[PDB]
Amino acid sequence: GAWKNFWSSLRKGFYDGEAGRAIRR
Repeated sequence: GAWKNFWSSLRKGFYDGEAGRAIRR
């Protein structure tokens, strides 16, 4: 058991703004 926390650990960075900033939309 760990992949679960690893999954959310990823979005943790996208929530900062990369979710859109990196999209250059």
